[PDB]
Amino acid sequence: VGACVLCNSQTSLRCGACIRRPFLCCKCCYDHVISTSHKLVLSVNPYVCNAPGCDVTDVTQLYLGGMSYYCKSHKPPISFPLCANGQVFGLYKNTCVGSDNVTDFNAIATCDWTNAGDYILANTCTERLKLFAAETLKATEETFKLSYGIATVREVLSDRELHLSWEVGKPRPPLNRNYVFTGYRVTKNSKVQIGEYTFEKGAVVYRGTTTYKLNVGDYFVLTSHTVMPLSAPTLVPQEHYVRITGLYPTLNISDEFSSNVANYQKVGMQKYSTLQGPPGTGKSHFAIGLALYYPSARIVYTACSHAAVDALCEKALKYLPIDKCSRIIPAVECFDKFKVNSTLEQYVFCTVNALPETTADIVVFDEISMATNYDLSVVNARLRAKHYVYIGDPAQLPAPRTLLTKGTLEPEYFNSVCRLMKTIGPDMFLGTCRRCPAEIVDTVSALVYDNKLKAHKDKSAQCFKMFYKGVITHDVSSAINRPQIGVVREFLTRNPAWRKAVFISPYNSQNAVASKILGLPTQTVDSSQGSEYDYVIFTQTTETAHSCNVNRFNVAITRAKVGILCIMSDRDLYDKLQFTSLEIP
Ligand SMILES: CC(=O)N1CCC[C@](O)(C(=O)O)C1
Ligand SMILES: [Zn+2]
Ligand SMILES: [Zn+2]
Ligand SMILES: [Zn+2]
Repeated sequence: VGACVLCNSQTSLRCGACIRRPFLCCKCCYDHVISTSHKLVLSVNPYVCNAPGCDVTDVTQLYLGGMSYYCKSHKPPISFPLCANGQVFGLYKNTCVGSDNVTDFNAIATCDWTNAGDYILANTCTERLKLFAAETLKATEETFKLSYGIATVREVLSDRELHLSWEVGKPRPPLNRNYVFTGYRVTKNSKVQIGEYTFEKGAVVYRGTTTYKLNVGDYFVLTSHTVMPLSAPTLVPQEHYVRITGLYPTLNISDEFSSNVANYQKVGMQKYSTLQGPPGTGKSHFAIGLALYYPSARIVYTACSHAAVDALCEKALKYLPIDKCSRIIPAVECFDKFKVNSTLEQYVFCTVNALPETTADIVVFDEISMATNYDLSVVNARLRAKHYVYIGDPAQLPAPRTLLTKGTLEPEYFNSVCRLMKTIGPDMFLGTCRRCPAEIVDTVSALVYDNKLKAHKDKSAQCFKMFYKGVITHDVSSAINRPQIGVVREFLTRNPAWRKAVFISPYNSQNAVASKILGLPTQTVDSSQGSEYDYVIFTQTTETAHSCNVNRFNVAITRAKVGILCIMSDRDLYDKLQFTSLEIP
């Protein structure tokens, strides 16, 4: 028994073809089964024919005869059909309201999540369907990981290098950081974990969580977890107040945080607030400063990634009493300078998926572009707070969508929070970039921030752009542009100071080739998000939707503190770069 995800109507029916098995009311369960291929219906029991060796599960072909269920062929003389009168049969038959359209729930229940349209709907549908879609997608995501073949260590060529043998008649996952494996040792009568791992083409390179002397017969699977059901909404109901509520501002504040005093008062004057923090505008400075402005306030700092939480811990270590901070870790190497797993500490730093059930004066949820509606609901379900602050930049990168192939996902569709920030705008905006030379601020201000991002620094005069298509080669799941690496190699012979540069590209294989030929440290745009370097060399590599995604480009070129060389493929973004042009040698 439970609640009808379309009506709320109390019901004893869940669709058994739906991977989540959502409770549906007589009217909603019926309208669902007759308009789609879903025909298995679950109650206190499953509406299946209880006859001996009969394979009827379709609820439109089944009858209640006695207190058992039968098809047409096996039914007793006295029966009624399970599924007639525009309704399906269970408990609470007389309480049931229905819907004028069931169209959105059917599409959510039946899509394979390969089309952008599927994510657009999951983000514009009613709130209760946002949860259903968030669960349904995540389960589809964790199941798709099972479809991948096991990889087995056939030979240990060296340290940090292997020869893999792959399961037959199953696809092989891409070998990039977005696919984290889990090793396993071959025991008497089972298997035991041996750290998480990643792989990249050579034989294969492997960068594992822990070090070992792993040997033949050891194997690797992408560990998938149980997806729990969602109760709480993605955003609580908004409330605007006329005074600061439940929070007592400080009388003395330092000139370090004085620029955020207006913004921190806004935080106290509404239930939830969005802060768009572009690159190097001071998001974590803002987050920690909130603690100093409201000194007695209990604050849970949360983000999706360990990295994101740890960076909040680093900043907190510089400004807040260590004895008042705690890092929550579930029983990967993260921050270890606070007492571990102390829920009742004033300042609690913890990933979304590890949150305890607790209350707080303020909740800060950082790197919000990376959040899914699933994460949004979980936080609302674990944390009951006087105030909620969402910090991020919908102009930066989202959580990768492993199933998406048709269409681009626009930032207004990354999650409920990014949708608000792109439709009504963000409550607060950090308008001054401290990190990047002016040529780079001017470029991304126009490109994705509506000319509202201002440069601290001056022109560096060390921002260059070269238009060079070169030659694109493809391997199993990535792109390589060797002539673009060549152009960079020639550039470093004539400009050897740039040998301190980080190499960035949109492709892990480009990076692996660039690492051999150049010896620069390498990052995917996607791994570079939240890091800064004095000097950045960027090869676009292709003109795909992937290498031209304006959020990706935004992150690529805002990594640079001093200078950047951009070797471009796309005539569009090249022409948008407010950088010095260089001829091809
Ligand atoms: C769609 C696409 O081409 N991608 C996103 C996933 C990683 C990637 O395959 C790579 O790093 O090679 C690039
Ligand atoms: Zn269904
Ligand atoms: Zn219903
Ligand atoms: Zn039967």
